[PDB]
Parts: sequence; structure tokens; C-alpha cells
Amino acid sequence: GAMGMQQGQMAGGRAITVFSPDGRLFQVEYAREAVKKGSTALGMKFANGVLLISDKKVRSRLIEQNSIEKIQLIDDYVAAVTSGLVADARVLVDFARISAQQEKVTYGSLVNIENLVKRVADQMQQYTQYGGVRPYGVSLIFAGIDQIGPRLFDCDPAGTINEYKATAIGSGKDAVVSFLEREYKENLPEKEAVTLGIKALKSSLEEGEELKAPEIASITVGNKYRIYDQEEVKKFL
Amino acid sequence: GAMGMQQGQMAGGRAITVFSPDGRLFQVEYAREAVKKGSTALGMKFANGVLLISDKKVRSRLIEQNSIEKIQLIDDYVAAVTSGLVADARVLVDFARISAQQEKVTYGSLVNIENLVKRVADQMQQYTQYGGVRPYGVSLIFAGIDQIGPRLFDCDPAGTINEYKATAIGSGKDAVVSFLEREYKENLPEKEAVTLGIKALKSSLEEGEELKAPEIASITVGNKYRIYDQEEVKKFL
Amino acid sequence: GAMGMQQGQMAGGRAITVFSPDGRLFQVEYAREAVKKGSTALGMKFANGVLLISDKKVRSRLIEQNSIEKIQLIDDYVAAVTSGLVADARVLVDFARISAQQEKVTYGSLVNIENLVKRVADQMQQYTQYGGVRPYGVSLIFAGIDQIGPRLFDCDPAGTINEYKATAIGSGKDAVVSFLEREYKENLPEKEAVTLGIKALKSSLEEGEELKAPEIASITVGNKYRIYDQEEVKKFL
Amino acid sequence: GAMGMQQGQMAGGRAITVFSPDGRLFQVEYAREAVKKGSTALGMKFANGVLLISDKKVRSRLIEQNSIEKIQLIDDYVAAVTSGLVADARVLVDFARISAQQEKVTYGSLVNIENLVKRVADQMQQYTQYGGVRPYGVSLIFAGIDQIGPRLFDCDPAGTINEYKATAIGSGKDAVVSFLEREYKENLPEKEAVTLGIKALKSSLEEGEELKAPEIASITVGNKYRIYDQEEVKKFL
Amino acid sequence: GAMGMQQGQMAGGRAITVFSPDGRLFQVEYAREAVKKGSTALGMKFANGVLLISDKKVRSRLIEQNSIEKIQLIDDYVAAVTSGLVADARVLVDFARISAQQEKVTYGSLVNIENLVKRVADQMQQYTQYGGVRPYGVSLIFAGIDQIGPRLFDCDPAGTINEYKATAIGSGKDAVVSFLEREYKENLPEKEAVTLGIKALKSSLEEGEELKAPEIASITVGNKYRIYDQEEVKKFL
Amino acid sequence: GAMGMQQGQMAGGRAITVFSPDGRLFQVEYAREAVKKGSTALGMKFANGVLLISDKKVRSRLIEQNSIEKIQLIDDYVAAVTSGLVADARVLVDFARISAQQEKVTYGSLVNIENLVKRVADQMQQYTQYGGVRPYGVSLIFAGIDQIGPRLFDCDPAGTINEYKATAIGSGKDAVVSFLEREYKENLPEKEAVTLGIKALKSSLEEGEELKAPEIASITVGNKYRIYDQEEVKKFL
Amino acid sequence: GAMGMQQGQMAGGRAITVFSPDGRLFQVEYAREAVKKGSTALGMKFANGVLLISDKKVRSRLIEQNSIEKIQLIDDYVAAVTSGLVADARVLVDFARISAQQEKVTYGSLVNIENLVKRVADQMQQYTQYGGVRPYGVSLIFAGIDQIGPRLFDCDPAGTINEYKATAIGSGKDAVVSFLEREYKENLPEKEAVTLGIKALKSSLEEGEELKAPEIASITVGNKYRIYDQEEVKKFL
Repeated sequence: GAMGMQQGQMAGGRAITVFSPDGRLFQVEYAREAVKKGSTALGMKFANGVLLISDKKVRSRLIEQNSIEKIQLIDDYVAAVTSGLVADARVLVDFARISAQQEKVTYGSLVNIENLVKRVADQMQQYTQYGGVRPYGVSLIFAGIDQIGPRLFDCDPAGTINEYKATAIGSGKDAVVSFLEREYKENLPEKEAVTLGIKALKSSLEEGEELKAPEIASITVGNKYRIYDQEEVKKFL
Repeated sequence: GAMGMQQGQMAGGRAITVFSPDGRLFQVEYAREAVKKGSTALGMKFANGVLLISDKKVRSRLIEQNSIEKIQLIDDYVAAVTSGLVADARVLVDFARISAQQEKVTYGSLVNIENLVKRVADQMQQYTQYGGVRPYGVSLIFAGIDQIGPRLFDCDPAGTINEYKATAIGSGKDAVVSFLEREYKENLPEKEAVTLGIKALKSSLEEGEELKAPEIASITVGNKYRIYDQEEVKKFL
Repeated sequence: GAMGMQQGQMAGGRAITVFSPDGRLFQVEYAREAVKKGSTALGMKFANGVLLISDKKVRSRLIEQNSIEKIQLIDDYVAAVTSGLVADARVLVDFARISAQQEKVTYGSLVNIENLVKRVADQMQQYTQYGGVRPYGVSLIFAGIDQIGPRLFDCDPAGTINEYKATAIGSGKDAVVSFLEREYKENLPEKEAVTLGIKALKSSLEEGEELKAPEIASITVGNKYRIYDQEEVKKFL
Repeated sequence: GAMGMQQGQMAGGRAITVFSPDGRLFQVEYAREAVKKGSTALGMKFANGVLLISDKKVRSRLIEQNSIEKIQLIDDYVAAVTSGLVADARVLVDFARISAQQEKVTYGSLVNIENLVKRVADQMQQYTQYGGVRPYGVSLIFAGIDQIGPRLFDCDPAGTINEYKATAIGSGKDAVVSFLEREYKENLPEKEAVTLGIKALKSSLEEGEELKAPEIASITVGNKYRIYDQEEVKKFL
Repeated sequence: GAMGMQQGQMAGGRAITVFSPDGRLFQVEYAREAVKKGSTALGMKFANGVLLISDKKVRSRLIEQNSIEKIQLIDDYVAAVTSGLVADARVLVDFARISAQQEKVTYGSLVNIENLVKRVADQMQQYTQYGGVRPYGVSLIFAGIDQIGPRLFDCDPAGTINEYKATAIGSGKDAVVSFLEREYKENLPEKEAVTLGIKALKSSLEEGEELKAPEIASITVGNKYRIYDQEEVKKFL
Repeated sequence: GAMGMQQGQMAGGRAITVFSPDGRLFQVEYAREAVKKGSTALGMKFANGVLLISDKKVRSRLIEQNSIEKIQLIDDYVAAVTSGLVADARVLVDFARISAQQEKVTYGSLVNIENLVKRVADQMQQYTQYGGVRPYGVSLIFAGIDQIGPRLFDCDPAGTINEYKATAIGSGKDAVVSFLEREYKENLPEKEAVTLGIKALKSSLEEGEELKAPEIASITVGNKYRIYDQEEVKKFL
Repeated sequence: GAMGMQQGQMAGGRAITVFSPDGRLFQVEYAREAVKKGSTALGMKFANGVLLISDKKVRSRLIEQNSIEKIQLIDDYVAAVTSGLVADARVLVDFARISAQQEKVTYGSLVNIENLVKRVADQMQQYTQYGGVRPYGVSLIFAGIDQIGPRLFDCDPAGTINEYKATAIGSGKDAVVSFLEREYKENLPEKEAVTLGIKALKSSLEEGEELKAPEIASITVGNKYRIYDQEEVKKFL
């Protein structure tokens, strides 16, 4: 290792690394498609915290209900929800989990969450140009409260990242996003915030009437994340 | 020890890791095909345990009967049954076996079985994107009782994993699954559960009348797995 | 039938690791072809041991007769006979050989022969999915007596393995396999076993009348393998 | 990880690395296209410093405003602004950052900024010829005051670097560059410099009337970088 | 409907490691061709040793005669001759040479010559399946006396190996092999053996009348190899 | 069939390491094209030293004049001028620089400059054959005075190196090279030498009349390099 | 988008390391072409030494005459002359130089010059089969006197080597070779040898009348190489 490269490379790889004559990475585009075909979910900053809410659409009676958690915990103060290729999504989450621990064990504290999202984004970005390897077909949004305050970030297959006041992803994005874009209330207290949200989620994917059972979680500055119990969400439902 | 692989070109070339214009991994699809053409098997949680049952369809008098065991043990408290390219299934089984052992030797106990399946799933997910290498053409289900209790999982070539109350896989999946979807009884005591199962298995693949000799095994909270003997199974047959 | 390629640069150069739209590994298929064109051989469990018998079809006077041994020992208590690409068989056999030694030197004894074959099988299966490399176009059968008793297994290019009561391989497989399928006698004593065998072998490939000189070996529980001498085989001939 | 590996054979991969019969790297060309489609930004030396300004074109009310910072600090005395594939840009920037620190910890001080940009450019140049890997689709400009005095450089996907008296990049380059090319005033005092710039920016992208909210930062010999606050910028707006 | 793009036939990839739809390695085939276009040579066991003979076909006066030795020594007790791509032949010959020394240095003696050839063969076999690398376009025959007694083997591009009573290689293989196949005399004493040989060689390649000057060497049990001198060979000519 | 060959017309390239049926490296050729489209520059040995001169064609007022140095120093007693892909030139130049230092640190002195060029030349030659990598799209000339005396060398993308009495490179190579070819005066004294040069340079590229501001430098045995100041050059201009 | 004499499908050898259906390496073939298009040179053993002679065809007056040495030394007792891709030739020569030093440093003396050439040949041969790498487009001849005596060898891109009494290489090979093939005099004393040579070289390439200035060097057993001075050769001219 005379060169002493910071990043190792198992192989150069072949395919997935061609700009179209119009300056676009088609594979990254196709990857985005798969995410469009995923479940719908959203999140939004409110009073003194941020909430995450995803549409838990279930099929057979034979499915073990809750076990199909869409909103996941990275750490007591940071959760993420994903949409797209399930396998890809999982693996990406675990990366984020350990990555979170890493900052914790070295600095002793996850001071800025933006940094956590950046690291998993970069992971994704590498597959955007490193030849022989398929891009991660998934998008996800991170939410929680860090040293700075309540934070909401999203991230696409491209490795692109932005911070929002409110946003959604998955199948009914354009829809639910418009709703918020119009009726999103800045410092909405929790109860009302979850309402506006569920209403927004509803309107969107609710071309098929029944909202079914939404999965919702919320954290407020000062303490740990709170997952809503079946009845509590059904109350807003 | 170690293989000592100084330098070799095991992986190379281009032909996979390409998302289609509609967001699909055709290779993983083609793989799924291989599993459909696999034998039929199912399982379900019951009273205070879970059972597994596979259709042991035999040909020649010259085959060594039982030696063609479809339900395989991972450890005294967890078994799995597979469907798809036989070779791929075997190697993927052994991986889970040692992987199981690993958790035992570090932590002292395989507390959560869900985790065991996740590892093997991730293994499969890797070949879903790492360029030069064909995916695992197989699906399988893990069943057993862990720290949490009786648990039932299934996994496909995509690395997708889900927990069930009852399910099937292989050739007659759609069929048998629908029967259960309809006549599945929550806390059915073992004797009746194995029955409902065998009945369900019958209907499905039984376009060809004869059920032949099914392979069935079960475990109940509090103890190790029990493989049904020829006569015992023939009793429900 | 293109999926949706538009890049002029891409149009070929596909590697070995592609499932057909129907879920098949054509390469493994074409491999099988090669083994079909191989010599014909069989083996069957009998009284208290198992035997091996292959058709040693010779051409020129100029060949060093016996030197063209088709039945090869892996160890005094276990042998294998092969068919398909000669070179690939050889190297595969030597692998089994050393592999056998390993278990002996670590555990002190090759307790279960089934395991030895599983390993060489796994070797083959690796080439079925690891990109840049050609599958082993050879099928072979191992037989001998282990701690469990007299055993017989076969292995094809896909790495598939099974245990039989009797079986064959090579060109005249279908034929000879059918003969046994019908006239195979369970605990047939050696002398008669070899008879039924040579008879079966005959019928099959004997579209060309002359059986020529078969190569036959047998081992019985309690002792080491015995290779039949020219005269002894000719006796049954 | 657990197994040791030796780095060797620099060559690897095969894809982009072909000169057209007219001696052009089409890939790098396409890359450039991507940068044309990016946001517009510029920079210019003035009285005793240099300033940067980028068009921060915002969409939804749901975006976290400022968080979409386009001008980025590399260190208190040198900033950079980018255009092209957003992910690529980010990773490149961080490289610039760690690299800047590297010089500082070895030499004790980043004496010549030209060097910094030289290293990042070489980074990009590598992807212009090393087989299997897609080029960075981005162009950025570095500005800041070094040991030599105020300095301004630009960098394109080809690895080409040049020092300007003023320049721009992104979508409206041609437009804005021309305006300056004509009315650029040599040692224009900051206040008028930023004016000449925002005007130049306006005219250009201002086919769509509304200049929206520009992002502007400036540094002067002797001290650290200063970013203009919302009101201050709005003052020149 | 149903998919039927590939009924059973598939396109052959350019890469080296593809079985044809008929179970054949075309590249290995093409290699064989190269060997047929080589010079003709043969060898045969006789009285109490073995001899080798190759047609040394010379062109210009400007060639350094003898220097074009086709019969090469691997060790005083074992020689080999080759046909096909000259370069490939040479490299292949030296490997065998060093390989022989290795056996000598570890065991203290080259006990069985069959093993030596086996090693050189496996080498070639490797290039039959390991992807990116062209097979050895050469075939050679080893001859000499070992612990067992006089021995003779041949080896082709496929790594296939056999031992003969007599055999040839190169261009006029088919012709000369037939001659011997018919007129080969078992325990023919040297003088006559070399005659039968030279006659056989003659007949074969002697469509062009002049046999020219043949290269011949012979070893007998009990001693080292003996290469015939110009005059001695001309005596049988 | 046999000796099958595709269309003679070549357009869509792929791998880089393929001789044409006529014995040429199309990629290296195409490379040359890139250099032809580069600036024009020349050099010639004179009285007791050597001088270099390049046409510094400038565009916008906004460029930082001198900073676009075309003549670059490798060490106080050796400089080089380059033409072709700017990016490839630079990286190559730096290679020569450190390469120079290397000889100094080991032998204590850069005795022979011809050697320095050979090393940078080999670097280039390497990319002419090592597969997966695009050749350096540049040519340059090295001149200065070494232990032997005043020297002048040129190097193209192929890695070809020649020593000249006078030569040129770039766009108008053929033209200027011809003027010299005819009016070159062997031991011309500096002042006149630079005159003959500028004249020669003029004629060539001067289809467009204005010579603009040339960049010139000269060194004489016994001392270090001297770069002409704006006015000085303007004097000959 | 491919190169070929247009005759049938199948690439001639673009993917390198591919035997043609008739058993030929097209890439190696194309390489030979380039050596044909190189300068013409020859050598022949004489009285008690050997001499080399190459046609030094020069163009412009601007070239540094002698500096374009075609005959190069490897060591005071062995020289070689090359033809083909100049760049490839050079690196190939340096290899043989260091390679010579190696033997001297280990054994204390270069005993057999044949070995030296063989090493440079094998190097070449490697690129004949190791996939991703263009073969060396050059041929060269080594001449000198070793422990055995005066020696002369030639070597092509294929890695084929032969020892001669006299031979040539490059463009007019066939021509000059015939001349020798007819009028070559065995133990011709130097003065006359060089004559027979220069005459031969003349006839050949001299379709263009003027032989220009030939480069000639010779060595005699017992002492070191002697390169002829401009006048001395002009004496034979």
C-alpha cells in the first residue's frame, strides 16, 4: 500500500457509469422509478418537535401485523422511514445505525444529525459513478432532534440531500406534498400537526378511500422518540 | 486458516446490476421463476409452537427415501425449508447454520431468530447489486421458537423477508396460501393444525390427486424440534 | 427481445451468471450436454457393500490398456467414477482426494462420506454463480462404506447431489437407469449384484452388441475396496 | 476485513476511456452538459479582496431556506461555489476540505491556494482516463486570499483550471460572463463590486425577471471570509 | 402468454469460458487447430526403453541448423517434444523443467513420470476455465523411463492426458498413427524400432517425397538419454 | 467458416489495446489528433544555449494574463512546453518535476536530461498497452542544458522521443517546422536566433495576421534559465 | 462499429486472447504488420565475430543525427537492433539491459547470451495470452559473442526465437534475406562480410537508389564491440 489510498477498491467494475448525451445518468433515473412504486410516507416539523407518519397498507390476515415496521429507529433520538426496494432500504438503514454509533463512540455524542444523513448519502453517491455495481433503489427521510434542534432531511437514490420544514416520499409524494405545500401550518402543536399530516396523507393515497392503519411516531425536544400505539393513531384515524 | 487467494479474476464482465426503464431488476425476477418451479411447502404458527410441512414428491424406487430431507435443522430449536435451485438452497442453508453458531459463541445464546434470517437475507441482497455474480435462485422459510416465542419467516431471492402467522412457498404457493388465507384458524392445537395444513397442502398441489408422503416436523415452546416419523405422518395422510 | 438497450457500445460481451427469463442457467445446461456424451457407468448398493462398474470402451491397440482407469479411489474405503470432460473430472477428483485427507488429519477420521461429496459439490456450485469462469462439465458418483454404512451418491455440473439405492451416469444413463428401475433387487448378494449390473450395463449401451471389457470394483462393510482382475470381470462378461 | 489484502495492479475496469476519431473525450463532453443545467454563480476580484455570489433559486416553502447553502467554506480564508450534479459537487468539496487541512498540518500553513485547486483538479483528471468509472459531473470555482493575495480559479469536469479576474459558471455563464467581459471594472470597491456582480447576475438568468434571493460572500486581504446576511443582500437586490 | 425467447439455443459470448449449446469449448477447439498446423513427431515404446522422433523440416541455409531442437530434455531421464504455437510450447516446456526439479528437491527423486505430466497438464487445464486468458495452443508428448519402467504420454490443449504403446503428434498425426496402428510391433528392438518409426513418419508427411533430416533420441532402462548424431540418423534415413 | 472478419470501417470503439489489421494503434492516433488542435510552440539550439518560444494566444480581458504560462520549468536548468489536452499536460509535467528531483536526490545531480525525458516518455508508453486506460493526449518538448551540453527533445502521446537541432509542436507544426527546415542557421547567436524563431512562428500560425504576445525563454550553458519580460519579447515582436 | 476485412461474423481478436477458427492469434498477426512497416536491418556471423547493420534513413536537417541510434548495446559484448513500434522497442531494450545485469550480478557472468534473449522473449510471449494487454509491436535481433562463441538471434512479437548464420528484419526483410540466402559466404572475413552485407542491404531497400548513411557495428571474439565511425562506413558506402 505504497500509495496509501483513503478508500479501498475491490475492483474497477463494468457498467453503470455512462452520461447520456444530454447529461443524465439513466440508471439513477430508473432507480428513482422503483422508489415511486413504494409506499407513501411523510414527516413534518411542528411546535417543538418533528413527527413521522407512514401508510401501513397491509394485505393478508397471515401477516404478522406490527412486524412490518416502516418507521425505524437509528437511535433514541433519530428515526428514519424509507421507500423503494425493501432489501436495499434495510441494508441502508443498518449502515446508518452503525454509522450513528461510530460518531457516538468517537466524539462521545451525535451532535449534528445532518452529518449522519450526509454519510449514508455519500455511500449511495459512490454507486452513482463507481462502475460495476447497481445503485441503491431507495429513498428515505431522517427525522429527530439534535444539538441544533428538530431536523428533517430526505435523501434520494442519487445521494442528493435537503432539509425540509415538511415533506413526503414514496408513491403519493407529488400529491401529499402539494397538500402541505398549501395547508402546512408553521408551528403547529403536535395534536394538530398529526391531524394535518394524516389528513394530508389521506387526501393523497386515498384515491382508494380507506386510509387503513397509518404508522406514526413523534419526538419533541428534550426527550426520546415516541411511537404511537394502535389505539392512539386510530383516534386520529 | 485461509484460502490464500493471492490474486484472481473471479468476478468480472458486465450483464447484470441494471435497473429496467420501469424500475425492476429483471435478473432477480428470472430468479423468482426458478423458485416457482420448486416443490411446495408451508408452515404455520399454532397453539404454542409452529410446524413445517413439505411435499416430498418422489420418483424412482432407486432413490434413498428419507435422505432427500427437505426440512433441515439449523439448530435444535430452529429449522427451515427451502424451494428453488437445490444447490443454491443447500449452500445458503449451511451459511445460516454457521451463522447461527456464530451468534451462539459470541453472545452465548441465539436470542432473536429474526436476526438469523436477516443475516442470511443480507447475504442474498448483496448479490442483488454487486455486479459480476448471479443471484441465489431460491426462497426459503425459517421456523422455530426463540426468546420472543414461536416465529415464522420467509425469504425470497431478492433478500426480502417477512414474518407470518402461516404461509407457503414453492410451486403451489398461490393455491395453498389462499386456502389458509381463508380457513386458517388462529390458535389451532397441534393435531388440528397439522391437519388443516396437510389439507391445505393437498388441495393446492393435489391437481394430481395423490398427496404421496409429506415431510412434517414441529416444535413447541419449552422444548426442541420433533420430526414426524413415517407412520405418524401417514396417520394424518 | 431486448429489455430496453439503446447504448450503441453495448450489444454483447455477456458473462456467465445470467438466469434466462424462464429461470434457467443455460450454461449449466450446456455443461450437462457434455456429460451426456461421456462414457457410461453405474453402481449399486447390495448385500453388505457397494460396487462400481463402468464401460471401458477402448479404441487403438496402442493405448496402454488399464492405464485408462475410469474407477478411481479417493481413499481405501471410498471411490468415484466420472463422466463428461476428462480434464475437469481429473482435477475435480484430485480435489476430493486432498479434501478427504483434510478431514482425516483434522478429525482423525472420515466418519461421514456424505460430507466429502458435499464439499466437492460446493466447489462445483461456486462456478455456477461466480461470474468470470466456466462450469465443471462433469458428473461423477462416489460410493463406498462409511461409519453409517454402504453409501452411494451422484453429482452433476450444477452441484446437485443425492443418495441412491442404485444409479448410473454418462451416455447410457436413461437406459441403464430404467433397467434397474425395474429389475433392481434390494439385498442382492455380490455375485448376483454384479450380474444384474453387467446385464443392465449391457442392455443400455449395447445397441452396438459388444460389451467390450468393463471395469468393475466393489467394497463390502468391514474392509477395503477390491478391484476386479481382467479374468474375474471376464467371468461375468 | 479479517483477512489481509495486498494492493497491486493499478489497472482495473473497462468502459470510459475512448478518444473519438477527432480526438475528443465524449464522456467528459457529456459531463459538461450536466454542469450547464446547474444553477448560475460567479465571482470577481475587487479592490482588496474577492467576492462570490450564487443564484439561490428556491421552490417550495417547505425547503429549509439557508440550509441549501451553495457557497461553501473550505477554510476561513478560502471558499468555493459549485454547479452540476449536486452529489458529485459535495463529495468533491469535502475532498477539497480534508486536502486543505492536510497541507496545513504538514507545512503549517496553506501558502498558495493555487495548489489546493490543483489537487482537486487532479482528482477529477484521474476519472478522465482510469478506465471503469464515471467522471465527476461538476464545475466549481475557488476564491479566497492566500500568501500571494486575493485569488480566483475555476475548474471544469475535464480537470482544467484557470485564474480569472472575474468569471462565472453554471447555467447563465455565457450571458453573465459577457456582461462582465464588457463592463467589468478593474479595482472596483466592494460595494460597487457586488453591485456590478448582482446586476451581471440579474441580466443573465433574468430572462425570468425575478432575481429571487442571491447568496453572496466576500473576503478582503488581512481577514476572514464574510457571508452577507439576508437583509444586507436584500439591500443590493 | 408465455416467454420463449430462448428455446434451447443461446448466443456465444466472446469471453473465453462459454460452453456451446452442444457442450463444447470452442476456444479449446480452435486451439487444437493450431497444433495440427505444427510439425509432425512421434514416439513408441520398444525393447527396453522408448524413443522419440520428429521431422526437423528446415528452410533457409541461413538457419543455425541443430539450434532448432524440437526434442528437448526435461531431465537426463525424461524428454518431451512439442507441436503447435512455438512460444506456447517453450514456456510450457520450462515449467515442466522446473516442476521436475521441485519434485526432485522435496522427495529426493522423480519416482513416477506420470505425475510430472499430470502437473504440466493441470496447468493447461486451468486456462480452460479461468476466464480472461487464452488457452495454450500446443500439444506435447513426454517420454522416458521412471521407477515403473519406460513410459510415454501425450497431452493436448485441453489438458487431456493418456499413455501409449506408441503415438504421434502434429500435422501428419492421423497418417502416421494409422501406420503404427497397423504395423506396430510390440517388443521391437531399438534398431528396428527406429526403422519402423522412420518409415511410419516417412509415409505420413512424405506426400512431399523428401523426409529431410529427422531429429531422433532414445533412452533405455538403466541409463540416461541418447540423442542420435547427424550421421547415425542419416544411416536409417 | 474461416478467417472471419467484421466490417473494415471503424467507428464504435471499446477496449484500448487492439492493433488494427494494418499494424496501427487507432487510439494513440486519435490521441495525436487532440494535440494537433493545441497551441503552436517551438524550440531551437543556438550559439551556446537553447531557447523555447510559444504563441500565447489570449481571449477575454478577464483572464489573468501571465498566469496562463505555457513554458514551464522542471528545474532551473530544464524547462518544457506542452500541447494537447491541458489537463493531461499538467499532470504529466508534474510527473517530470518529481521525476527530476528523484534523480537529484539519489545521484546528487541530474547529469543527463535525455534520461529525464525517457522516464516521462515510458510513463506514456505504458498507457499505450496496459488495457483499461486512455493514453495521454499530449506532446511536449524538453530543452535545457545538461552535463553533455544544450539539449532539445520532443515527445508524443505514443511515447516516441527524438532529439532535435530545432523543432516545433502544436497546431502549425508542419508550417513552422518547414520554415526552419529551410532557413535554420546552425550556430545562430541568441538575439538572431530568437528572431529567426519568432519569424518562423509568425509565418506558420500567422494566417491570422496578428502574432499577439509570444511567450519566450532561453538558457545558456553555464547558468540558469531566463524568461523574457513582456517588453523584451515585445522588442522582437 | 468494428474493424475487419469484411468476410464473416465473429471478431478477429478485439477482446484479445482469442484463437481464430483456423488457429491463429489475429492480434499477434496485426502486430507483425507494424514491424514490416519499420526500418530495415540485418546481421551475419563472419570470420571470428559478428556484425550488425541497419539502414539509418534520415529526413530533416533539424534531426540530431547520431542521436537516432538504431543499433543499441545491452552490454559491451552484446548488442541488438530493433524494428517496429519505436516506443515498444525502447522499453523492450531496457528490459533486456537490466535483465542482463541481473544474470551478471547473480552468477558473476553472462555465460550464455541465448538465455538473455529467451527472457526477453518470454516477457513478450506473456502478452500473447494474458488477456487485457496489447502485445509488443516489435521485433529485434541480438548479436554478440558469449561463452559458446559468436551468436545471432532474432525475435518477433509472438515471442518466437531462432539462431542464425545471418538474417535481417524490418521492411525489406524478404528482399535482403534472399540476397544472403544466395550470396552469403560462410567464413567471410569482416571487411568482405560488411561488404556482402552493405551490398545486400543496398539491393533490398534500394528500390529508392540512395542507400543514405548506414549504421554499422561489429565485435570479434576476444574483445568488446566496435561501432564504425561516419567515415569508416562511408568508406564501404
